[PDB]
Amino acid sequence: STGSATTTPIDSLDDAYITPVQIGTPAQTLNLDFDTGSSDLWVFSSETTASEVDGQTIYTPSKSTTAKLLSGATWSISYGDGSSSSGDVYTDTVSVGGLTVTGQAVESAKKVSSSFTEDSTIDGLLGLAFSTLNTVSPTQQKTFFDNAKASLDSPVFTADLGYHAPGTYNFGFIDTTAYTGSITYTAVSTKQGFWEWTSTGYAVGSGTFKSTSIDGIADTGTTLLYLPATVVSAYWAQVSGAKSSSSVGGYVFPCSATLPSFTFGVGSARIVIPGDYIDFGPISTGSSSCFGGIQSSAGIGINIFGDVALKAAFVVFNGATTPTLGFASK
Repeated sequence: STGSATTTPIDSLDDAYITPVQIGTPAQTLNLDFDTGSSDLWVFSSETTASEVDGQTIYTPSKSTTAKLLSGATWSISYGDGSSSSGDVYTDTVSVGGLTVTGQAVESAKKVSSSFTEDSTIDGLLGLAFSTLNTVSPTQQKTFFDNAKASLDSPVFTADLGYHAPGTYNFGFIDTTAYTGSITYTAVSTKQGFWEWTSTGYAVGSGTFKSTSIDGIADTGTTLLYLPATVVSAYWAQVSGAKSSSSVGGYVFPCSATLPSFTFGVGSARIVIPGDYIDFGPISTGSSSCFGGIQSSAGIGINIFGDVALKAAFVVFNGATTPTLGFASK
């Protein structure tokens, strides 16, 4: 089997991408944030505290003839940005782009943190990291990809995120028309539960490539590119007037600037992020200070190849017995 679904930016900045997902019988379609940095499929629901729902579409398990309470199971998650959610668990039929999993754990939110409530466009998350990170207790549950893997034509999914435009998530096949050149594959460590890999270095604009190992994670659920402070300083030094602002929370730059590209290495291959992809717009409406899309990871504990980096590539998440990642230009 295969599946193919379009993923759409939630706003004009590509802050996140939503993909429609059919849950239950008859189908209830919710727009979920596919997140290769986490491993829970959780949704706003008829069980979510009413004051914490503000425009999201909800899953109502009582209206699904295939829903079954997973007795005794609870979940609770906290994300790198400080947001969180928790609740109970149903199993139900879940389909993405024509690919159907029966008995998928659908984690129904009883509580969500304010950042979720305040974003009416995201109805939940669909985690695509390794199932060892799934938070369901006392019986950990499998991700949608883990449940589908054995049925897929090939045990892979691909992320093809658009710049200011829709893109595609495919399951079970590699669309050879979706990229240019070849796909360069690179080793993955699953020891932390992430799609963790080592970039071979970077360049700023037309500058020389610096060969240096940068361990980080491929994370579709993170908006920006978070890298070591040395690398980030080297980038923003090429933008007149750019500076790190403690009060804003990162590097800002004059909105009148033209940003240089940023290149990252994948083995001997190179992925070029155009400068425009690094512009996240005014820090507040009407400001001439703009927020940068490359930020320091120093306060995180891990480097994160988020959407800013991934949208410059066609990315293969290869879930074979020994997982690997592939990157191609497009």
